[PDB]
Amino acid sequence: CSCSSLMDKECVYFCHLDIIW
Amino acid sequence: CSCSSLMDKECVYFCHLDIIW
Repeated sequence: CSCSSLMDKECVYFCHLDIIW
Repeated sequence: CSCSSLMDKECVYFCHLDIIW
């Protein structure tokens, strides 16, 4: 995923899925 | 977690973690 600088209004529903969970 | 009716502005950073991942 690309990220919204330190999780914010747009980073996980996406990211803390396959990186680490 | 409690949820924001079908994921929205508030349901995963939290939920698609320990339920299913």
